[PDB]
Amino acid sequence: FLYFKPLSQNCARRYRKKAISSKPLSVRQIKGDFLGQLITVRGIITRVSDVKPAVEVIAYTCDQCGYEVFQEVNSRTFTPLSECTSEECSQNQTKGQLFMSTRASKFSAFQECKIQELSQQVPVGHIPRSLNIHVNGTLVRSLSPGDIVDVTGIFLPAPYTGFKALKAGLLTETYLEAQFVRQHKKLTSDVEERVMELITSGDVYNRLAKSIAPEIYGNLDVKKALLLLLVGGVDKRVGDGMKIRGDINVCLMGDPGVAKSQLLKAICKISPRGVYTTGKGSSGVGLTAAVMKDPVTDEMILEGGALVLADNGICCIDEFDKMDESDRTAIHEVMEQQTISISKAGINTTLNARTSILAAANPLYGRYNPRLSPLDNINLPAALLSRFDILFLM
Amino acid sequence: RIIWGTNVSIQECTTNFRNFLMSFKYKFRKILDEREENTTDEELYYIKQLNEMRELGTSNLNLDARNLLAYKQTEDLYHQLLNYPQEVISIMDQTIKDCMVSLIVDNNLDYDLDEIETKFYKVRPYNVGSCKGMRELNPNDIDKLINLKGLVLRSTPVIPDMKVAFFKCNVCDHTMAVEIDRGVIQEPARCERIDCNEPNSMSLIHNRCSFADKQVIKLQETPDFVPDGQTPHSISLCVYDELVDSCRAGDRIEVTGTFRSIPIRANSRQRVLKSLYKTYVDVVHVKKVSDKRLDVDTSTIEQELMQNKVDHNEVEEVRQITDQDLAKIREVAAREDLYSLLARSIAPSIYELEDVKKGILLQLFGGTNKTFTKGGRYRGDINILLCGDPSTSKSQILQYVHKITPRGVYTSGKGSSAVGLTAYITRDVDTKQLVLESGALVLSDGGVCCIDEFDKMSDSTRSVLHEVMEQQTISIAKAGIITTLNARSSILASANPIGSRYNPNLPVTENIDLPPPLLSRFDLVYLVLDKVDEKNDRELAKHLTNLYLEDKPEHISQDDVLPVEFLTMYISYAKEHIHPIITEAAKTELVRAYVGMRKMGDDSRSDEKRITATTRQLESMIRLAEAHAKMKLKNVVELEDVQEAVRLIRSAIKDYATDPKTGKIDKSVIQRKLQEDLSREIMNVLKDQASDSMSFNELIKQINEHSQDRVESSDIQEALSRLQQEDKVIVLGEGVRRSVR
Ligand SMILES: Nc1ncnc2c1ncn2[C@@H]1O[C@H](COP(=O)(O)OP(=O)(O)OP(O)(O)=S)[C@@H](O)[C@H]1O
Ligand SMILES: Nc1ncnc2c1ncn2[C@@H]1O[C@H](COP(=O)(O)OP(=O)(O)OP(O)(O)=S)[C@@H](O)[C@H]1O
Repeated sequence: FLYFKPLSQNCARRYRKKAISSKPLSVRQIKGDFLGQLITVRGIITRVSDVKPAVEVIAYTCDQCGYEVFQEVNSRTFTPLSECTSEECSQNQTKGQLFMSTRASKFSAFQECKIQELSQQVPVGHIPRSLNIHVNGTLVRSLSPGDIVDVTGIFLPAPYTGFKALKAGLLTETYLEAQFVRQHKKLTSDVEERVMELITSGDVYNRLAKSIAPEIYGNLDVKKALLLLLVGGVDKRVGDGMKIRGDINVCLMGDPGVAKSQLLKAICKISPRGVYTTGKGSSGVGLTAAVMKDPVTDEMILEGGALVLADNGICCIDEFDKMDESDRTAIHEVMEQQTISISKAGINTTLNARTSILAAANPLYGRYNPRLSPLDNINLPAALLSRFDILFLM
Repeated sequence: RIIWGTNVSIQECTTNFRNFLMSFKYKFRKILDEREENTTDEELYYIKQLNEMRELGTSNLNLDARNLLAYKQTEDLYHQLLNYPQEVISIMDQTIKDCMVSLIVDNNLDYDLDEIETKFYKVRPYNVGSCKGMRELNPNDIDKLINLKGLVLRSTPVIPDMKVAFFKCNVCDHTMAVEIDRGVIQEPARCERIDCNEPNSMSLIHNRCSFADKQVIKLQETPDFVPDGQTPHSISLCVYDELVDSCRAGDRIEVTGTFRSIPIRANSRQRVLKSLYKTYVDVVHVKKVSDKRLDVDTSTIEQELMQNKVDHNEVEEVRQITDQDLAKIREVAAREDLYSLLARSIAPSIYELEDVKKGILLQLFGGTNKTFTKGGRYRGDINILLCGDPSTSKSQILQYVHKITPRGVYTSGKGSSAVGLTAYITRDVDTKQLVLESGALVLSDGGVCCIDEFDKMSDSTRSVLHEVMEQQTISIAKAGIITTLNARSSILASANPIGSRYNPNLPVTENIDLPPPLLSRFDLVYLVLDKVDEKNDRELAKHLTNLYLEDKPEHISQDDVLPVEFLTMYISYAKEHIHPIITEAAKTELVRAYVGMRKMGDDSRSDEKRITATTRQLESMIRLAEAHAKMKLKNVVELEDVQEAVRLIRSAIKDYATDPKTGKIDKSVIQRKLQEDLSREIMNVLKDQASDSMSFNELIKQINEHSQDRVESSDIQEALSRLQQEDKVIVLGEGVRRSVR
């Protein structure tokens, strides 16, 4: 099974052409004329079914008229063809019926999935949109749900009416025929040239430490810690043993005057994939995950737990004090990063979330209790602080 | 004759296969296996099975494909099997019937040469090479011989299937019967033998017509490799007339069968089909339960196959054994630091807290199934809570174990419900039957489980434990159905003491939250307390910084070789080749150990605050000592093998008498007096023992054995060292000990 890989921008650099083929565009950007164009789109995979064998050349043996007839696989709706056209039994008043034979025919893997937007490509308005993909040929099983990936192929609606009524119209479903895949996050380009510019510009550490939150002045140290968080980027998958989360879990403490919610807006706007929420904004099951045992294929659907959305991003959290400690279990689960296991309602499986958690809390007594020691103001049981790495009471 | 569809010619295959069925011997198998030799000097195995079946009329011949493989000039067939089952099975049955005929024309009387030949013969080739579960199943192997494992979810009730029609006796009054030999059923237009009604409406009597059993068995494979995100998959199965009902719900069967692929219809009115075929597995053989309960049977002849299966246990269950592997095993068993070594060899990345590792190891080998005809269900395995100061490796030890075992099911607490913990039943209204679903505990049937935040678990939950942990059954009784699904499984829970650390001013069984019933339920409780040592602290810090030194760090601890992979096969050999029998001497020291445990626990104010030693302490001691003896490949429990069991149970409790809150901030005055009186007595002996020289061991047997339990004898070492400083005696070579002039 042959496929095509889109050219890099190197050729468009030297020879500008219809470069739209290799330009990664969102699914929102799919214009009515773009239907049929080899298009590379990026996002998040979801609901990828399991491998299903689909026939390609349907065979038909008669067992009486011998002639192995071969028909071509039409749109998914097809017909087992009728009495043979073989001449062995023909030219008489007799005709032996044919029937298929799986060995005689030929099959190939087939899979479906859907893609959603990066959440920094959707306006502050409408809902993100999905998009079907039919993975074909040997490219099967090379995919997974939740990976940043540039997928490329053709964009076609196939003709088929649901109710099979009289009026057909065109219910324009779609699919990106998987012609190539680029799973990013396992550049020597202009971006790296500007990176060299940056490394040469000096003070880059304290440079970013200043340019972070470039609307507010003061409390430089906490911005330093936020820099350390957003960079993160360490880990120790020790191999043949215990993994070690190389992510950061920094927490705050203070009063409205600190404007920490502004700092959070800042950071998880600055972080790609970043997400914001509040302590009471999402219930326990709301924030972790909600699974539905899909009855159609009786499979597992994950409905966007705040955390799983937060994978490979920083989760901003406010009002973490009022988060209903019965719900503190999920977060507490998060210290043990990239593993959220759920065993309820007939489903007992895990879903990993590579996440770093940023929290914003309040002293229980309002502003502060001078008469009382720290960690009284901070009601958090030490089994939570110990999961945090840095605490910044202000 | 070459086949138009397989190009696998018959005559050569049948010819080689014939003398294959006559040249077969146990030894071929042994040479490939490399195991130590007799099998009554390797009698002809196939004629053995064939005679036995002919006398028993089973007409079903189980077969391990690896046997046929291990014989010269048959590997051709061995692969064509994997590649052309639909016809190699046919030629196999042909050869089977034909060799039956040759055998009976050689063997005077059996079935009069005809009753045998009339009835068909089917073959049961199993263990053709364990495929890689579901997610590997390639649309390239649509017609091959797959092996699958995993429990079953639901079994459709027995479904009949037409095989021979019986058409209505017309007014012509001569009913006509005919088979089908395909999905088509032809009714002759004309009536019966005489054309009394040439135009005729022949009908069919769908009660006297024969039938065939077709049972559909859904299947949920084991979570051996399911990475994340997706629930383990499912592959519907069909079974045909002999293996039917060999697999009730809940069982943990294994299957070897051919893959298939069939289209579906959408409107079902027009003949038009749909692409993207659906797939199932036409089973051929079913390894029964992969268990050893043997309470009662389930089905017909199939149990004879089970008996033919269970006897070959050794190689088939180890799935790998060589006396170079077995030699390595016995060699490791010989090593002295074993119990220490293997401990760290579970989680090498884990630091000095070894006793936790020890208890975990003993959980892996858990117990032996003592099956009584009266009583029964004595929870053959154990269960280990562990608690302690936050950030003390507990959760990571759990990860580590769950990765170690080949059946683990990780699971969190407070993100799970009673249904998640113990499968939930459903009266399916489709066929009005009992389906079971997603028992986290049932997935762990055999092998360990893990549970975190065990405290944070809800009180509505943490109640199914109260049943499963001590009976390994779950008795569900809701609106539709009452039943008891047995889930044998050794739970292994983490914990967190209330608040966020100890309160050594608080009683211990209050510092732990769990009620005393459920607590005593736990076979063994650990208290992993965090210390301010500053002596281990820098050692731990180095023990982390070193793993950070490399990029791909391995062997984080001291560089002593330990078999990260070998130990798993070691475990899966130990738990299945040795069954410790508790010798008499063990009984005494076990009884006294229990008595001492309980009398110590006795108090008037021990009622509300302490943990009381109860019969489950004895259950713990026995089920745990026999596991220790299973380790080291010991066939029978010694006496000096329950002592460390007692030590482990005392890991939690060592330091309080009437009130809890151990405290115990670790040379005492009473230790002074002990050394002093020992010095007195030993000086008196050695001055009464005129032969002034005697070994330390001889001296011990002279004194420390005259009466009740022996002493440390390294305190004796300090005593004699004092007598060297004071110079009242002289060791005078290790062999003896003399006094001073
Ligand atoms: N260094 C600063 N620079 C600019 N504005 C600041 C600074 N410190 C405080 N503010 C202002 O303080 C205001 C208060 O912001 P809020 O979001 O209400 O505080 P906060 O983040 O909610 O703190 P919490 O969450 O209640 S403890 C913001 O609107 C900022 O404009
Ligand atoms: N002695 C030790 N050996 C190895 N790792 C250790 C040790 N002490 C602490 N750690 C590390 O410290 C972290 C503690 O993780 P865990 O103790 O498993 O989590 P946890 O203790 O369950 O947290 P809680 O509060 O008890 S739920 C992990 O990164 C461990 O690897």
